Amino acid sequence: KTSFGSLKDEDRIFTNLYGRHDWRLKGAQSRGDWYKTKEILLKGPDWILGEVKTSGLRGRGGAGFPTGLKWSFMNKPSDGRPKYLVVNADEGEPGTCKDREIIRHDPHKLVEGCLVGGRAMGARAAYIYIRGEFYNEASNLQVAIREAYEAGLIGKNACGSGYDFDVFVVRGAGAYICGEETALIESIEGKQGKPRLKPPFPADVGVFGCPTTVANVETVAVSPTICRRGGAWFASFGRERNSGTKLFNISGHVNHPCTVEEEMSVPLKELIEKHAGGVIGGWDNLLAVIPGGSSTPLIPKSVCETVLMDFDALVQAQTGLGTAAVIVMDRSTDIVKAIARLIEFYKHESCGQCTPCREGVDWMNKVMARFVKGDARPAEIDSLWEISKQIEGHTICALGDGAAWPVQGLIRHFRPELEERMQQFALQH
Amino acid sequence: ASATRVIQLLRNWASGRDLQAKLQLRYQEISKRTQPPPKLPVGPSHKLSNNYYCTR
Ligand SMILES: Cc1cc2nc3c(=O)[nH]c(=O)nc-3n(C[C@H](O)[C@H](O)[C@H](O)COP(=O)(O)O)c2cc1C
Repeated sequence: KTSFGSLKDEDRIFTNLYGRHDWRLKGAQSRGDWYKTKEILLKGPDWILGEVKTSGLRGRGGAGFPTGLKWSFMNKPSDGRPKYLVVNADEGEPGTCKDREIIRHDPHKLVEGCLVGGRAMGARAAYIYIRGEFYNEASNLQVAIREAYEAGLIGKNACGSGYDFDVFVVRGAGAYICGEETALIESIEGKQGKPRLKPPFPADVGVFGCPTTVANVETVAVSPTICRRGGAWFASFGRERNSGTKLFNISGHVNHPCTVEEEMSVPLKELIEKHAGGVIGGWDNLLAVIPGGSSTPLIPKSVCETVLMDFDALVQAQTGLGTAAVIVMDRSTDIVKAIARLIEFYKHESCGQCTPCREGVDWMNKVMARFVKGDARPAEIDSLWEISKQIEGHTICALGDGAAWPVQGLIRHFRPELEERMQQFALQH
Repeated sequence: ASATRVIQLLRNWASGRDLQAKLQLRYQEISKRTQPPPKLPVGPSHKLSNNYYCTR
């Protein structure tokens, strides 16, 4: 295949994204969920892992790690300790609302994914860590899990496969850092949401000190469809090594903000102009777009003109795919103000454990506020770049990288605006 | 100096030079004892970027 970016509704994994059908067990079964789940589990963990690997599935959390090998990391003989699967439903990245729709409108797909993943990794149960603000979504997920228990789909002898598996929902408490896998594990264990230091990896020491695997809601919910329809079918969509169907959140200055399950490697301009009505005022009024939420550096209109929405293409574009949250800013946007607000968000959502994160994020927040006011000097832009580089790579979690990257992108793509605003501030005084 | 012309001529002849020109005593050519405040410059390492100590 050469050109991507046109997915047919027959191939969309999530057929109830907009909640236009029933979100309960009857609706899910009518939409194809829970079909031949017993056979999938009876295939064996190796078969499920092979299907996931062949599908070319990569992490939808934002890291983009190969899902198949990550899950096969847990495929080891038991050492006398239980094994768990943890589903990351925190969804704290700004602009990211894809897991909210999955939980609210397609909950049984997530439960079936938890069961399949736990069978593949030999996990005893599944702790779903939903955001604390997501209370109605948590209620919907609990109702779906209750229906699954009543039908015998999960619990003792799940779907008649002879595999014992439980699904637990643990609500959050309001920390974005709890989206981090190790921080999420710490939050589940009842401590502060402070990320752990690797090694040990969760595949060896995780929740409660047991082997564990943290995975995104989308990454887990797409697993039953991958197993049923086949790994080759899933790999058929998108560029090589960027295969699959991805959920996209299109927010910011767009005519019709929404969320659509397009094919991976879809052109950014095609995605924006087709499912969202384009930029407010036309494509000739697009200042910059953040492709992967907030932790991904922005790209200007020139880059947005011809760029594919996949991991590798965005990596080459000096940014990342992340959670595929497309924040769109028109040319009436104070880009410096927006980046300063993102840095303030990272300041307010910092665990405060590692010295670079705790100190430098606040330092960059103050510097960015002064840049917004223009109350600085042109020599401080390179200083801020050096501060961001000192933060990046020297922290425990990737929140340091996720706070340095927006500053680096802004400095790389809009330094003349910063210098011009500094000139304006200097002239006025 | 407060020396009369006769005394100055005698002094110059005895010395053999024009002493009234390069007087050793200081009267007014000295710098003022209340100078304006200065502003000293910073060194070559007073920069906010590309200044890691390992390079210097
Ligand atoms: C600051 C920060 C916030 C994160 N937030 C989320 C999140 O909201 N949802 C998510 O799935 N992963 C999030 N992650 C990534 C997780 O640490 C973890 O890698 C991911 O949940 C697993 O992705 P995967 O198993 O699908 O590959 C975050 C990471 C960091 C550093």
